[PDB]
Amino acid sequence: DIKRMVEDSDLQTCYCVFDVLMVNNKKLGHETLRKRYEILSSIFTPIPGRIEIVQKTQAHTKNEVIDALN
DNA sequence: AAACATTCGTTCACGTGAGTTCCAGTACAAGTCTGGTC
Repeated sequence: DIKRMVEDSDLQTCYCVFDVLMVNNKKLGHETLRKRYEILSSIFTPIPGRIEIVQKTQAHTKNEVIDALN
């Protein structure tokens, strides 16, 4: 039940962010994914266990996709 | 001088390419039903 955390449970809630759509009266929804990913590193400094940024890896072949799936 | 062969413009039938209407296959999106736990 991440849907409803229990107080006695040892595990806690974590937020893995993979997009930003607005920062300081600047609308990022019409921008490219590259620029939003770049901006996402200038909003918060992640602290493991509570808030994090999902890692994206560059790839330009099908074999890379298959290796990641495996 | 008379008979037969050849040629010519005409005619019909049959075949092939391009335009138009109708329907089947495909794609995508939304709706509906179901499963599991906490």
